[PDB]
Amino acid sequence: MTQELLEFPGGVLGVALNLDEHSVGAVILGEFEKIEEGQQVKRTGEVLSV
Amino acid sequence: ASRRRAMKSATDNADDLIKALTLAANRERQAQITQEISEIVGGANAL
Amino acid sequence: TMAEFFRDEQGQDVLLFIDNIFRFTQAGSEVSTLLGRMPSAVGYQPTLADEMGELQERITSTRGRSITSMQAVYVPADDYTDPAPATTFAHLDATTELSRAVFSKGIFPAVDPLASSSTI
Amino acid sequence: TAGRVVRITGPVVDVEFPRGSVPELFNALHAEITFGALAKTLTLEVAQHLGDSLVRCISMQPTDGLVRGVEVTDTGASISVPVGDGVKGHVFNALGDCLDDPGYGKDFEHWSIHRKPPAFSDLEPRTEMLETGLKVVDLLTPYVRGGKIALFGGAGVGKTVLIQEMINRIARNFGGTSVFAGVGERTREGNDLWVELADANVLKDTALVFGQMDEPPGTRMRVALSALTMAEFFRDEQGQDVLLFIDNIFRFTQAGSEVSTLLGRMPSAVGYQPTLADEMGELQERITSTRGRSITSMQAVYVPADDYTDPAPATTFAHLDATTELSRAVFSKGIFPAVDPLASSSTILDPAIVGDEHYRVAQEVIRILQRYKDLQDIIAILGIDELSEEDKQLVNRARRIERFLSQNMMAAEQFTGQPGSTVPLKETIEAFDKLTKGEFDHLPEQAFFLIGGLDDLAKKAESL
Amino acid sequence: QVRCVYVAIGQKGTTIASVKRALEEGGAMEYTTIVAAPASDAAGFKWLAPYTGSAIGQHWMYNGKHVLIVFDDLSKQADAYRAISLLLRRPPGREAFPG
Amino acid sequence: DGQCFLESDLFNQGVRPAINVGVSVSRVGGAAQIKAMKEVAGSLRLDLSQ
Amino acid sequence: IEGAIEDYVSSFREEIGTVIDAGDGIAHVEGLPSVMTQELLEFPGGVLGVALNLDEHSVGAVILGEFEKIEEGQQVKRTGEVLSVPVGDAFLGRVVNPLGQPIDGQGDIAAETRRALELQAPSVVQRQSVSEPLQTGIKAIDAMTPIGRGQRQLIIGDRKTGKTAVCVDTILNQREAWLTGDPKQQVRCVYVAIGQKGTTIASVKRALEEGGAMEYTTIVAAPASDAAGFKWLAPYTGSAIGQHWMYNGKHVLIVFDDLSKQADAYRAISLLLRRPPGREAFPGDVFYLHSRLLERCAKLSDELGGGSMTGLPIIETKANDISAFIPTNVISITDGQCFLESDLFNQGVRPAINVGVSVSRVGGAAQIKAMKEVAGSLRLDLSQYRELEAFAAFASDLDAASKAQLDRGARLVELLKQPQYSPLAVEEQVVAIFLGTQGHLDSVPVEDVQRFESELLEHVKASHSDIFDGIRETKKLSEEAEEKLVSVINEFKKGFQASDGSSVV
Amino acid sequence: SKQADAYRAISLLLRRPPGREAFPGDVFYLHSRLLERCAKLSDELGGGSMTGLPIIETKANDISAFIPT
Ligand SMILES: Nc1ncnc2c1ncn2[C@@H]1O[C@H](COP(=O)(O)OP(=O)(O)OP(=O)(O)O)[C@@H](O)[C@H]1O
Ligand SMILES: Nc1ncnc2c1ncn2[C@@H]1O[C@H](COP(=O)(O)OP(=O)(O)OP(=O)(O)O)[C@@H](O)[C@H]1O
Ligand SMILES: [Mg+2]
Ligand SMILES: [Mg+2]
Repeated sequence: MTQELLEFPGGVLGVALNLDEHSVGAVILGEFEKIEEGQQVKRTGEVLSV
Repeated sequence: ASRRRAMKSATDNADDLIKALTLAANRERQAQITQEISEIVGGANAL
Repeated sequence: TMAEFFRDEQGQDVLLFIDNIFRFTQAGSEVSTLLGRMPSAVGYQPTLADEMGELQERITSTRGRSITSMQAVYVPADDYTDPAPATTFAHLDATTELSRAVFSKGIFPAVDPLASSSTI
Repeated sequence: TAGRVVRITGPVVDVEFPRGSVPELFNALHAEITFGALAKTLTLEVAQHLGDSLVRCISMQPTDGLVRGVEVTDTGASISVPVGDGVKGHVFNALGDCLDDPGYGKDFEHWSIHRKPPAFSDLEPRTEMLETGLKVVDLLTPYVRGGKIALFGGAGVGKTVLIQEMINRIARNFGGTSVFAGVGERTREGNDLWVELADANVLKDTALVFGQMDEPPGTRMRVALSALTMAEFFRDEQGQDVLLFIDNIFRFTQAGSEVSTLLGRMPSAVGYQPTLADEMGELQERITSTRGRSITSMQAVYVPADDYTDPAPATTFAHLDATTELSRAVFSKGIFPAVDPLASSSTILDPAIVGDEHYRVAQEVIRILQRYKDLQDIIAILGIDELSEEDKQLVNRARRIERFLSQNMMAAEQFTGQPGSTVPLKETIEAFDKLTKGEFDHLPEQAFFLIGGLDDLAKKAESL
Repeated sequence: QVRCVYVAIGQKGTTIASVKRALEEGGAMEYTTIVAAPASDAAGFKWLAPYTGSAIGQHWMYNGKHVLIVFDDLSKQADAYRAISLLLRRPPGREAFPG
Repeated sequence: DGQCFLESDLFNQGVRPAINVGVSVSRVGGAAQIKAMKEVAGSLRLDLSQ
Repeated sequence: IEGAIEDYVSSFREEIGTVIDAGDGIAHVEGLPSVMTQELLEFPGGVLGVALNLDEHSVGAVILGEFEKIEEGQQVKRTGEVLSVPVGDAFLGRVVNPLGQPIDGQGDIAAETRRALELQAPSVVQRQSVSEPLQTGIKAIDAMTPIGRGQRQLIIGDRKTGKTAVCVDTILNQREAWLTGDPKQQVRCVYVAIGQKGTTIASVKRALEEGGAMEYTTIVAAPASDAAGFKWLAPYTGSAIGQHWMYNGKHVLIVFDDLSKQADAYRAISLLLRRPPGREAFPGDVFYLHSRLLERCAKLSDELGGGSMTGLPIIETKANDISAFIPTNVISITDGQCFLESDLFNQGVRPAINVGVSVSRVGGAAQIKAMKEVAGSLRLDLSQYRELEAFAAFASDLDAASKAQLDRGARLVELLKQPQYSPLAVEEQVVAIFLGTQGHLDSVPVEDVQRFESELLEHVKASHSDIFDGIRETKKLSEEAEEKLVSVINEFKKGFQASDGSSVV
Repeated sequence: SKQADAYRAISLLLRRPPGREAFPGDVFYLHSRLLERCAKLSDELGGGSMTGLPIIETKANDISAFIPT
């Protein structure tokens, strides 16, 4: 979903800004030196909330 | 007699301000136009 | 090329007259931008010095024959630091001026001695 | 685990790896050059991924001599540097290899150069005032311990002389372990500094490491990180206060810009990196005095083309507390400590910290100088004749007081052939109060040019 | 009764500590809160903090209590957004800023 | 709805708040302040500017 | 399937490539499995190419010399040699193009090795202090801001001022040092001309021919009629030739005619490759380029041999504006500068040297002890004279208090003027400085002072020359020589006649 | 000026390379093709004539702009 929070294996959280045909762009919030190719991404089914 | 020389020196000193301001204005105009063209070409080529 | 042929075939000294130089650089910049290159240095072609030198290098005198030329250059926006006049003046020897006040005096040459000079 | 080189351009090198294993970010890689005349090994650092098991790396050495098909081996660790008690007293390169005595080391502790700043709960502000023999810095913008000092200025306006004078004063007055670094300095200056420190009998406790001009940008952007790592090691374990010196930080920024154009990222305003604030922030926040450790630093920063509008010093302006500025016009006037009194500002100056008299004196000096600057527009054409005497008195007072700020620091001993001077701040404030009273208008102006104290002032005035 | 919220963007931690000390001396720390986004953090927090502060204030505003909001810096957020947009390959605009 | 301009020249002149009354303005007007203040104080900005 | 790909990669009679692109002096060639960064590629037309880029399937290349000989379908053959220039001890007395081909036409040349154009540089531990004087024929520069061996000095000035005159004067002055056979006092000279008209090069070469000092001079020319490649490479070749004599124990002076033209050519080349621009279309590589070019010049340590190279860059600016990109960068990287402005030149004084801006960071070791002792406080006196002259229309304040100061300023201003093509030695110049400072010429009217000293000078050359030898040997001004010199001055000026025939008293 | 603006809009919409002030290179040529038609004729062809009075608008008393020059 647009602007939907996504979970990452290391415990960091991401946000999907724009949705392309076959790819999804995301921005990392916290520490981002532990991100590599081949990880697993899960959707939380919820929009950015505080 | 003392009065005359003051006006003479005043005009002589006033000319150089015109010269320096003209140089500064020309420099600023050139900088502005080159910045604008650089920005527009960079924007156009990115697509 | 025609003047060079005259000089190198007949041995006669020749004089060359050019009306303007600004239009030459203008046409150069236009043909540069139509080929889809990248502009630089206040909307000018990136290699103007190369063409200017290639044009001016065929004027010097050699082998006992001379090719003297005269040009009339136009300064834009009354700026003497513009790239085109700056590059043009690098190959200049003598400068001459004409005005109307000297003409109002009523003499033939109408040249101001206080505004002309030479490098020799 | 064997890699293959596929594409190279400039100092940036592409590489591919087998699908099974791909090293993480910031892992050193080793390559070799087989050419006979230019044989050399190269160390690479991971920058980013591109997919298809491709990696982009930045070369630590000039890339001339490389060829496709060269095997690449990894170490599975970040760049490491040696740390220990006996490090002080030797010169180092970017990689950490010694220069005076090759082969020395490889038995001390080894730490990486990628760390994190301390937590918020360990932060604490400090307000311990530090004084220096100079009168201009102490009267207007006093220095504070545990913070940061900035020396903004143009090109060729004598920053190095001031740095040398200040470090000499601190080294003579105070001890403790000291660390000197540098980016974008001339080798002649480095040799002169080495000779001077050898003469001064103080180089034993001063750590030295620096890059120079002729180096690929990687060393220029990593020597500072190595220096901070060594300084942090001296700060934490020993529990000792440390002096830190860094010269010409602006060059660092420039280096980054270059590699950005090589990586292919979209340019920003005035052809800079898309991100520059984050790097500056993570570099600056590494320096911070904890409760049990006091660190005092001093950064000299360059200004390009004498234009303050560039983001390079503008971004740095937000991470400083004590700032001094240099101007071209003041230098052209003739006074050598060409410090702008109007533009300079500090954060420690306050009636809560300092007595009321100093505050009042500073305020009055600022007011007089500002009024003179305002009148400068009118005076520049007609002169003093058009103005009234009620402003003539202020003009004369401003001229004399501004001329009084000149001084002859000892760092010019090799230029002016005269000894230095020292002035306690009590004498300074007393003399400035006397001058602001207006009694000293009788004496000629040229007496105050390059004077040490009020006694020397009177002696010079009466001797002429 | 007035409840206030302080938001800081792109400032040194020691400045935030000094502001906290001033508030503590003033004694207002009973009825105030601080949201901190130091410059050492990534671009996401700098871009996101003001919306969090606004939502926090809005929750009390709906309940009928008066709320005061103070933003420290706002150009830093624009710079962070520009950096994010340029990194995301979006086309630029005037003064390299997103449209 | 309103802005305040602060100049360094005024700050060094001697005005500690250093607000420029010539340009600073508030769109809401005198309705916000108490009635006694508007009775005692009124049209002072015009006097300062003139 | 991985093994097949590995064997395909490892499998790789002479390699041949084909041309696919052209235009504006850029080529794209592919098909060379064995690649090499910055290798010289021989095109079938006799022209040369340099590989500044490398891709997966093809490689780009810049071209040198004539570039219209490029057509698609041509075959190109690689050469394993890295870019280099032949270097030898027979190069002196010749004129060559950047690639080393003799262009003068005198004959053929032979070399011994081929040093690379890009190598390492001396470190901090391999250097030494500056303690050797580099004498110059111009007395103004040696009296105001001295120059020593191994120290880079900058010359910045507007057009039509005469920097090449100063360089030619220095080259001529080096002949006296060349005359003796001492290796320690030996000095070689390298001149590099960039983007210059052919007539100027011919004129300077003929001037040197009149000077007769080609036995130690090497000239490299990159005329403006050539392409961008020579205009970008020539200074590097000059630096390599200089460094070859660096690393053998010889003193070298190198002169660059211009550096703005090289920067402009590099900007054109960079913009032709679609790289994003920066300030005034200048990429971020300009500072790196100039730093790499200028950092190679430094005095070596004692153990290695103690060679030295002194560099003379020349920079021109428009409308005397120091605030600019390239001038600021170059003045930042180098140390010391000399300023030449059009105002004094137009007024009438030929050597146009300002006194309030030209400051050199050189130490006092450059000047001889005698020179330091005889001359002192000149710059401050000239600055205060330039401050006082602005009030020459108001004599009601001076009133016989600074009249002697104005007289001294006038005499000193008239003394420092120098003619054309007149190199000067240390002996007569220190004598002239002493005579000017001591104020003996206060009586002589300004309209003739010059000729007077010249006569005096040659008279001292006709009379006893023991004082010259004495102050040449001990490098100091002995007192008895001072009384002898003042006595000679008195005797000469008693019998000396002025322009109007009034004897000085 | 309006004609030049319309031509610039068409050229930009047709995806052609731009130049200084977002103007196509050939724009100058355009004017040379239009304003040069009018000229005096000789008596051989009848001696016709044509006179043109183009009008240009400038802003802020500025003459150094592209089209005015
Ligand atoms: N107090 C002083 N007395 C005499 N000369 C001085 C004084 N301060 C500076 N100078 C002169 O000014 C120059 C300063 O040189 P220095 O190497 O310090 O320059 P810098 O401005 O720090 O360098 P950069 O251009 O690399 O930033 C020298 O020529 C020095 O002699
Ligand atoms: N001592 C001197 N006496 C007389 N004329 C002099 C003297 N020194 C220089 N000149 C004059 O200066 C010029 C020599 O300099 P030159 O023509 O090479 O120009 P430049 O200032 O070096 O610049 P550029 O390379 O742009 O021509 C000649 O016009 C020469 O007459
Ligand atoms: Mg410096
Ligand atoms: Mg010349």
